[PDB]
Amino acid sequence: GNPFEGVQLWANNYYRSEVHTLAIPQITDPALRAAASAVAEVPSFQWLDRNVTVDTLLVQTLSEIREANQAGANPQYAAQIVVYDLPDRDCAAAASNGEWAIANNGVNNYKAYINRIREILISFSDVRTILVIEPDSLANMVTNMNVPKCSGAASTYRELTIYALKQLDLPHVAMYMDAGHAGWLGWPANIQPAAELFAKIYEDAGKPRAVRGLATNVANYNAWSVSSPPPYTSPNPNYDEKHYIEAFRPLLEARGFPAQFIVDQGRSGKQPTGQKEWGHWCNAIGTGFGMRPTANTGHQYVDAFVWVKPGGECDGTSDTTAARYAYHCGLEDALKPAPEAGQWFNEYFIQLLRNANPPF
Ligand SMILES: CO[C@H]1O[C@H](CO)[C@@H](S[C@@H]2O[C@H](CO)[C@@H](S[C@@H]3O[C@H](CO)[C@@H](S[C@@H]4O[C@H](CO)[C@@H](S[C@@H]5O[C@H](CO)[C@@H](O)[C@H](O)[C@H]5O)[C@H](O)[C@H]4O)[C@H](O)[C@H]3O)[C@H](O)[C@H]2O)[C@H](O)[C@H]1O
Ligand SMILES: *[C@@H]1O[C@H](CO)[C@@H](O)[C@H](O)[C@H]1NC(C)=O
Ligand SMILES: [Mg+2]
Repeated sequence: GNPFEGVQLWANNYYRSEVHTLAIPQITDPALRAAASAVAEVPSFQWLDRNVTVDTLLVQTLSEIREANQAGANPQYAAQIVVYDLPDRDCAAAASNGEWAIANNGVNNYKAYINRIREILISFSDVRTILVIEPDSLANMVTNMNVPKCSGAASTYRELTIYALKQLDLPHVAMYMDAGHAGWLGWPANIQPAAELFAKIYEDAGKPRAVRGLATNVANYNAWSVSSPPPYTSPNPNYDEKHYIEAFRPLLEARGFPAQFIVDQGRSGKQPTGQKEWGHWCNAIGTGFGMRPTANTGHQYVDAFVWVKPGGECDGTSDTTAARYAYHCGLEDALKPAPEAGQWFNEYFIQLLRNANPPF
């Protein structure tokens, strides 16, 4: 019952046109240009990380897929969407672009957001829809509760996650909850508390049919499988996503949640990366496009390799005067100068293209 089996993944026209209009005209290497045209067709997730995206991007994407499917696509296309707008978002981060706050009607705002997404998904029940639920949320409950904002947000994160899981439990949907990455939850000491947390949420949500499992490495750079531990991973024995997932799944399953995984590989092709520390997430140097999206993972715990963060779209500005500036985006191992989050960062795209593995 793998939701990635038996469908094509939609490659959206926003990314395609960023590559064709902004990137390709700047490439002076004939080989790099050809590879860019290929990357434009690789299907990546689209992000509902601001409320305004619900009645715009989500509707537009689902309408375009419906049209392609009604025109005879074989196999049918599926949508890939990230739900990312919890109140007090990113609780352990020094800076966040989240728009809502628990202290300022954020619970109600979030429930309304989920309710509206549900309405739209019900109207597009002919489009198989794969969701990643809330990057950078519950993984903080495992390791970052010492941060006062995380201790304060934890009960709300749990309650609103349960809400989302129940509300978005629709027959044509598959959901994967974010579960960090090997350098977050994969440390041996964190695996059991993570398993307890996620399995209990699954149980408390009533084990909804649509909850397929967990998503890892979202918008991060870890290898699926590398033969040598990158230096910034030491001394974690679970230094890639395969190690993490193989240690984590049995603990989850023993607690009633036989979670299947999807693994972001969109910026994982070059290993080791140029990260100086594993927690350096923003516009990291020394990275490349990784394994293309596929259901044919070879691994029974992994439904798919995916591209959740679309490589080339900026993670955050390096403009330190900007209100939304995050200090991680100004580190030595972040590519600079970088535009606002989500804006096209052509120099980053070209880095990823040059470093792609497998090559395009
Ligand atoms: C053992 O645990 C201890 O050590 C650990 C390190 O070994 C760390 S792990 C560490 O934790 C922290 C949190 O505590 C995070 S920081 C964090 O990381 C995220 C991953 O990149 C990002 S998500 C980010 O979000 C943006 C908004 O959506 C987007 S821009 C967005 O892009 C889309 C698509 O292009 C576009 O459509 C939109 O228009 C744009 O807005 C961006 O690309 C993303 O990167 C998040 O912001 C951030 O807070 C680390 O990742 C992690 O390694 C433990 O914490 C510690 O206890
Ligand atoms: C979120 O967007 C919806 C439309 O999709 C709008 O009705 C609602 O007011 C917005 N929420 C907030 C808190 O502004
Ligand atoms: Mg093996």
